[PDB]
Amino acid sequence: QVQLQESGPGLVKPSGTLSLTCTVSGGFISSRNWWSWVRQPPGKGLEWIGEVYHTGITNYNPSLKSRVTISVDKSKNQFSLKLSSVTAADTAVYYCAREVVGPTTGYFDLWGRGTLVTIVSRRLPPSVFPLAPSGGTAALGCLVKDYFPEPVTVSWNSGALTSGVHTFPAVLQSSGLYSLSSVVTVPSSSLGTQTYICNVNHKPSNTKVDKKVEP
Amino acid sequence: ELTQPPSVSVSPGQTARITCSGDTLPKRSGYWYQQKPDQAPLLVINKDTERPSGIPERFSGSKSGTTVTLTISGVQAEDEADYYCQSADSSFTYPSFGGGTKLTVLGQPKAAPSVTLFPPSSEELQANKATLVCLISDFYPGAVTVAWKADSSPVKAGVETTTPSKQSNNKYAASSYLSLTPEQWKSHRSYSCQVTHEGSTVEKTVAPT
Ligand SMILES: CCC(=O)N(c1ccccc1)C1CCN(CCc2ccccc2)CC1
Repeated sequence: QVQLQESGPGLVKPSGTLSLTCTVSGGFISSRNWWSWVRQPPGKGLEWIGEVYHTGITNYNPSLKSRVTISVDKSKNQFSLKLSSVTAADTAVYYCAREVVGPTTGYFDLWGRGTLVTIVSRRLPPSVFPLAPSGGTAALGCLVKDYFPEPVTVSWNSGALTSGVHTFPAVLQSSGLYSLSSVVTVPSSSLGTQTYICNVNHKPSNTKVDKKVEP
Repeated sequence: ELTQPPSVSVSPGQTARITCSGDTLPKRSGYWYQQKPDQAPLLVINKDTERPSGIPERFSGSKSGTTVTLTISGVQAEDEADYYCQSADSSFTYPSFGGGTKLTVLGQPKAAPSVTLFPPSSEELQANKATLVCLISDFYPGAVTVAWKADSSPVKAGVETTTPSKQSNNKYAASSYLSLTPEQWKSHRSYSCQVTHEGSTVEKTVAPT
């Protein structure tokens, strides 16, 4: 089966150019299908950007048409998107997708996983504070305080610790800044001897911290 | 333009109907996608009425001229998702999408919240700041009230609380943050987070080390 995978920078400066590439595997760019980009701002609906045929013929959303370039590269089996003069309205998850196009109708039959691209203007790096943790179970965590914009990712022990992890939705404070907490529930018995590290990454401000959480 | 309702809610086992209306549907047909959080859309109904082979039999589609309908019989909790209808414009130049319909599945069992309360970290206090963090999880329905106390007196200023949000296991989570000066923190004997849910309260207390 054909698979699609987006790649490219997740952060763009205002007025800069968003650049993404879709690697097609399992099948050829050359085919009866058209190739396309669709985006979805967080919490909003789907918006089609445009489509390209393997020969290079393009067709774009007329509300974007002045800023969009879609290209195909059969030697690498890829098709690409450039979106110029970006603003905050371009922050979105970008999907590549395969279209089935007949003489009178079309639809989408295959989608990439989607990649978030954020247009970063103002930004603020968070502080990361440990939330230190008897019998029973124990809660410990990390507070990621006062960052902008979203998002932050949190993992624990480099992704090795998954069970019992709950990273809470961020709060938007009256300050206009975000905070969030990530908590893991562990056996009280593992505390004396298991090391717990929360891996925080706020890419808009290049804040990448691995914070040890100790009693 | 395609028009679909922003929300539909159904009880488990009932039949959900989501309509999509637009003048292009007769010639350009309608296609339905299901989309769950952090996932790409998935085609569930092709060309008005066709069900793709991997899609459960309870999904079906119908057409009624300038309306098309997605019907889910015997709705399950797993069907809660956004649903998009899609067509094309009258000149067959571009796709059109509806705004999406959130399907909510009602009738989950009530569940009382768990509450964890953390004091300020030593690192924060050294930065001349103090935050108490009250984390509230695994409750249903998705309404809670949080009250903070300094000793036993109510604290109102410096409070930030999220609106409850649905977790992966279909129960809700919320969090509440109390900002203090380190002088406030050390002066009182303790602070407490009181979480009220459907008339029952759970309280947690913390104190300076
Ligand atoms: C003779 C030219 C022609 O036929 N076209 C065209 C027009 C302008 C510029 C390049 C090509 C078509 C326009 C429509 N797209 C499909 C739109 C779509 C996609 C996904 C779901 C629904 C609809 C296919 C190519």
